[PDB]
Amino acid sequence: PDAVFGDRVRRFQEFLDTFTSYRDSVRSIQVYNSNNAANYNILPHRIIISLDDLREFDRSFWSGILVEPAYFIPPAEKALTDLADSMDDVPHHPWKLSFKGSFGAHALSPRTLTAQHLNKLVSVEGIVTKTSLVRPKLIRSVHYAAKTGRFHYRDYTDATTTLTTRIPTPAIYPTEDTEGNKLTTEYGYSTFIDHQRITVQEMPEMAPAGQLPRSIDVILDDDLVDKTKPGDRVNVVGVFKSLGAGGMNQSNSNTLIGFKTLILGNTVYPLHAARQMLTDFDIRNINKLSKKKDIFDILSQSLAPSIYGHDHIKKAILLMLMGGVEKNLENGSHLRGDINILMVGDPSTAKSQLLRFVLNTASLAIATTGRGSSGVGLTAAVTTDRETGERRLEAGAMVLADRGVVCIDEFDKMTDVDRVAIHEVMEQQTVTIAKAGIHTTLNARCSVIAAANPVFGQYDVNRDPHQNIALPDSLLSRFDLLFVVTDDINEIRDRSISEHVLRTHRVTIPFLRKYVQYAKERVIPQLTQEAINVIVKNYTDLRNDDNTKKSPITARTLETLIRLATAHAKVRLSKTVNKVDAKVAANLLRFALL
Amino acid sequence: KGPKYMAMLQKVANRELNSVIIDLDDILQYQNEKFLQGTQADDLVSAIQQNANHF
DNA sequence: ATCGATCGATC
DNA sequence: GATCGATCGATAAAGTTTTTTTT
Ligand SMILES: Nc1ncnc2c1ncn2[C@@H]1O[C@H](COP(=O)(O)OP(=O)(O)OP(=O)(O)O)[C@@H](O)[C@H]1O
Repeated sequence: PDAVFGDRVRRFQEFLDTFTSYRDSVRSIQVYNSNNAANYNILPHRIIISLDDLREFDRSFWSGILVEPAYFIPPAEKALTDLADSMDDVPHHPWKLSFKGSFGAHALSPRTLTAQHLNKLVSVEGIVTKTSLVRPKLIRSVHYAAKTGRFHYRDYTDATTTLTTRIPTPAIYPTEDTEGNKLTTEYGYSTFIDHQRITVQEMPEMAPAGQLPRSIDVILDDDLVDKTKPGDRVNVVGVFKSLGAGGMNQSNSNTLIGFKTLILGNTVYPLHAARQMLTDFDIRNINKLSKKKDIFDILSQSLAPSIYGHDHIKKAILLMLMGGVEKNLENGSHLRGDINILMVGDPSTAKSQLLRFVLNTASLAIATTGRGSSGVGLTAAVTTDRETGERRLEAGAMVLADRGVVCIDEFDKMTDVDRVAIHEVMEQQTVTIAKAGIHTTLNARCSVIAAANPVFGQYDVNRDPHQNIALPDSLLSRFDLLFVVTDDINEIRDRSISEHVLRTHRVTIPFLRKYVQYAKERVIPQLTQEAINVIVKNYTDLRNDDNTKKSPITARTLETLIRLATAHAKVRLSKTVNKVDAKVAANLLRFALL
Repeated sequence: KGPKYMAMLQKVANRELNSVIIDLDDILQYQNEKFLQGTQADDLVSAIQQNANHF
């Protein structure tokens, strides 16, 4: 390599000013790895070259990285490895790149392919839904002759070097080298690496409807494994690459494609459209916005700026979405620290409107729509052979609902399969099944949001208020709040309605989502010896006034009456259970029961 | 009651149990009482978990 | 990649 | 004509959730 190395050589003296600002960063991350591990009684090798600093004073060295990125990456590795030992070697893994920056119109949505930038750089976004296995793989073993006591050294290349077209080495353990020594190999002195195949869908909103969502796939490496949950808005960028032999294999390969498009990539980025950083300024404003004695009322009407009223409902959603704690019993069954509300209403009264705008501020809570299929909380042994001979229990919809919220529609308009499905997973936090394989108790902290319609028209006043839809009352007993939405005619109400549907054809949301996702990580009081005294007076009267009124209650309803006020103090962001929380919890039930 | 791992070696040759136990406390105390002898003694618990199967 | 069968060359 | 050696060709893979009428 003489002439193919001089521009590689010229880069080695060039970009040392580009990491004038990173030559500290490359060594400072590993001196504490030489100090955490030496004093136990941890980070990968990630070197974020900004594209700006390379673009700012180089053109020919820059232009090749977006035209022919197949001769130019093991240059930048080769300078980088010798600037690690020459920095630090005295205390007694090639430091590959990450390559973040901007790109200038390479946001190819994989519904579209390339015709010109094949084998180039490409930025790709979307959602992943495949999440296949994890499995190690060698790169190099170290043979050893026991007789004469001397080692050997051999590398085995694969489709993981990403750029060079190496002659493959399909050998597993080449034994008996040119000697008479029965060979050994110190596998602890060997080295290994892993693979993970994941397919990415299309974000199904900016793809115009003339096709179903397509998909491609990406092979990544050790640094970013177990990072992507199924259901994350991910952003990845790597090289484009074809492999395999096709079309001109030995015989009879007619009308068979032979170029598997792959991506060998880096820098998997989550996005939000957990990463929400905040300075001292905005964290102090929410302390200043924790100060007033009205913030539970201001946050209620600042949520859905299209619909009038229902402030009992509008407080309930924000009370539910932030959620309450579950103190797990030591050597005992934890109770239902989740909360599960329900709605029902005579039709076209926005009972389904507010169920889907919670999904925009979901904070990684992707819900379904409730289609009559088994798979709501199971797998039913879908394996697809897991690349020829492995069986996996691929999770349907409970790997996503953990510490999140879901919502489903048309409860009464289902078959019998979901009725036994929501039976177990409500009284029990988990599910366990051996469909065709093994029992496995995988856990899930989830909470439903319901919606249903009464069958017999406008009959919610002339008949029994209970037994009203006759879906099994085990679920009615396992839920608490059954709001009956009224739509009676008031001549000032509909007059006010008539203008608010006209002024919608043209204190804020991102501050709201930051508030709850900061208040999910602070303290939990649970304790005031007199706030617990007022609520039992506030229950035993209606425990004697349950059959003399419309609805009978149960003993588990007492666990609601702590749980609502428990999260109501989380709105206050205080380590004390106050007294004022035992007044909102009273009258909210008093509207749900009278 | 001398070399106790050799004492367990006697209770196997007469064929009543086929499991010896070469633990680490009989290696570190073997190195604790080799701390005072100022000679080059390489680390043992390293190599038996740097590459365990050659032991 | 390994094993078996067939063909060719040499003794 | 028979035996031995070398070269070329052939041989190994796996299943069990949606949907129809029907009782
Ligand atoms: N009570 C209401 N106040 C204000 N707007 C309303 C109300 N009810 C309906 N709307 C308007 O109706 C539109 C959509 O209503 P929506 O489709 O959610 O009814 P729905 O809840 O689906 O009824 P159902 O679930 O019975 O079909 C919204 O744009 C909303 O502005």
